[PDB]
Amino acid sequence: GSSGSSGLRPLEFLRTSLGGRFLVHESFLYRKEKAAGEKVYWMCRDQARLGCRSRAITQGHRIMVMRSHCHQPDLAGLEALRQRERL
Ligand SMILES: [Zn+2]
Repeated sequence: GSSGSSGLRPLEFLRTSLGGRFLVHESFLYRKEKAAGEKVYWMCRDQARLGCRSRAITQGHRIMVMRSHCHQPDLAGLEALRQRERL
């Protein structure tokens, strides 16, 4: 569990096989689309499956959300993706 109040909040990430690294935010999963040098654009990995166009921006140790999500988070599926990472 993670509970606390601070201006600069941390951020979680993930690493998958040939494809790049994932981003954990709002109990969801995103993929690094592009990088503006100092900024890194992401997109809900469920953009091809759940037709989710929800994008976000990561900077330093924080994160940002552009659009919303048309689907619900699956703590069950998200954890199954972290296991293959912590091993
Ligand atoms: Zn989404």
